[PDB]
Amino acid sequence: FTETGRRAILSLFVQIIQELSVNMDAQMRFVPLILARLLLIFDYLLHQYSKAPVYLFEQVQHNLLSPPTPLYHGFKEVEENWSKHFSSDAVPHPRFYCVLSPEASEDNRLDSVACDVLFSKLVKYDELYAALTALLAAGSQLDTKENKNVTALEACALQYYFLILWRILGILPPSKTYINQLSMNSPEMSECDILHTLRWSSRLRISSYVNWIKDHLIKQGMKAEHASSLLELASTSVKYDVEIVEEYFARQISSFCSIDCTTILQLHEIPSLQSIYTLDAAISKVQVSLDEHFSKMEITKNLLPATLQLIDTYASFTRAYLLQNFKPSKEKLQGFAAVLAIGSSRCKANTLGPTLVQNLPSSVQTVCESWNNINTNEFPNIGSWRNAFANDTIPSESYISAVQAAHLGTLCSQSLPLAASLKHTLLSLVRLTGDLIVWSDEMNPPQVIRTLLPLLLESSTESVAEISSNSLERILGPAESDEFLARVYEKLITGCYNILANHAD
Amino acid sequence: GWEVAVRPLLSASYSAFEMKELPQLVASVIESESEILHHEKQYEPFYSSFVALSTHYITTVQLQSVAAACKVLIEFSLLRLENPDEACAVSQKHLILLIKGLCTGCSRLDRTEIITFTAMMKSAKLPQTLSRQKEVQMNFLNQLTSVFNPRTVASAIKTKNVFIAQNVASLQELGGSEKLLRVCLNLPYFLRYINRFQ
Repeated sequence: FTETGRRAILSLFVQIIQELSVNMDAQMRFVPLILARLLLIFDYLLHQYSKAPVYLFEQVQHNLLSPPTPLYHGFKEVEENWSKHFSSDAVPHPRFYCVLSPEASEDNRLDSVACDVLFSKLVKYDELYAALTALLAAGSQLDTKENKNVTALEACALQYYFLILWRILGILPPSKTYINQLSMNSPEMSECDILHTLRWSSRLRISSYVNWIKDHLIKQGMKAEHASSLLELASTSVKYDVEIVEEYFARQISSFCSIDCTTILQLHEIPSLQSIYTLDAAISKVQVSLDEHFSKMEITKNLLPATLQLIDTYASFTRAYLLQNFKPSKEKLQGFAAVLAIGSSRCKANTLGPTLVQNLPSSVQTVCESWNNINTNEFPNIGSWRNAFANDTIPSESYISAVQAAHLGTLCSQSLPLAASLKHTLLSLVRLTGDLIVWSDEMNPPQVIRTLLPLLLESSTESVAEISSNSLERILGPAESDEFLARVYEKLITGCYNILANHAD
Repeated sequence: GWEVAVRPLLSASYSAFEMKELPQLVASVIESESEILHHEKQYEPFYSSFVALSTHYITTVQLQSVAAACKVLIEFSLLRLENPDEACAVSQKHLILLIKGLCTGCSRLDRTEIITFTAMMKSAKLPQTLSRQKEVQMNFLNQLTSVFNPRTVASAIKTKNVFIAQNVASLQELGGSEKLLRVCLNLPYFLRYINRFQ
């Protein structure tokens, strides 16, 4: 095409994206597969608006104009899941494909003419950026209730769409409105806003993106004097991170505090996947930032209670998730809860746990081993951000991307999909608690113990009880002669009394 | 420039012909087509020797471009056999053997002549003395505009057969039969025999 036709097509794309995002409420429940193709085409247009790549010519020659498998550049990881679920080495029809070559994976140079068109008339860049940030939650409510299984196609489409959106959102230059929205205060922030905020606040710190930011801010009508001051006052660093994540923790605690006491929670009140991985990203960023800050070496005076409340709420969450998957009546459900509360085998202190778990005939055995076999190795390791991820410009962003990919990979499961997510987030939360308790001068024994002993002797938390054991061993006793053994025995007697007294029927 | 265009032949004169050196040679032959047939006297031996080496190295071994280049060379040799000028680097006999060799399996030229051809190559003065996306797009346009046969006419023999078919079709398109017969009839030495027979 000529320049006029190409810019008209780009403006039409902008109009489509802006218009289609107005009814986000209906979009929460849809499957964004058409959206994925639209976003892929828009990404390709942004990358190669001016010229045409050579591999496109070879592909169009071989696939179409040659006499009579096609040749394309599909996503390797998405097609990995697709071929794994297809099993028998056929993969006849390619459904998840990419047009741009993988060679552009390296940091992805935006086209000058594309951004020149974007920062001009006939387009409204601020609302475009707002729509792109809002569209990140276009599949949050799909996983949510009818006991219907999530097929491979929908999970693959969700992961594909999220990867495309994340790639495109990391290339578009800043908009001044969001700079003002985040500059001197950060209110009324949603999950997608937070997810974008963490990656941006990590980006404009040391990686020399600030010059790019101010350069693009000179365009669209913001002179250098305003841009420099806004960039200077937008970030000043650990305090900002702890502030924003503390606010997010407070909001999550306020949301979950509507449920209290000890009651069995249904599946429908389990948080959706988006909130889970947003929380995981936030806590991972906090861990990285605090670790570097105290490695190079009162701000944690309020982190502790919020973290402990998060941990015990999520322990209740995973316990309820395991319980409701066991139609069983509610009374024997509470009975099973009483049995498994004192269960677990990863602690050598108790003796009944394994035997009481094993003597039940069939219900809580096959399910128990199937749920306990959910191994979370695919996630990044303990300190993998220090050795394998420190070579790049921003280790924290690489860690966030890795954990996000790990969370997104779990959607392909059909038996117990969420188990990996809950296990990993609980593990990371308790590890953060241990690190913070090591690094904090203030420490309240009763709170931490009465929120930590239930972890070790709980059957629904056995991939984590070891870490809690290590954390408690150094602060409360060597677990052999100190009062720790006495407290464990006391909890054992409490459980035995409860089971013998309440559920004798 | 033309120095970079003749570089592959200069490099290959001491070895075989590298596969990666062919498409740019074809592109250079097609690009300079408007000028190759129209030249002054003092550039002529240089272009004649260049054509000789190019044809030799083509015959020793994307098909559309090769066919177009071979047709161009056949046209050049044809009007060189019709006119022939005194200062042609390659005489009429070697032009005849060259045209035959392009229509056959390259068993006409010998080393004893290409050494002299490369010596003249070095000793001749350039027209403009010797002593990736653009080419892909051009190939795409060439494949798009016209459809190559392919099956209307193991791997080596069939590629050779299609090459010969394309070359002979190109030769017949120029009407070279009449010109060759005419040039054979009015020979300077057979003329007396023809007259005597008459």
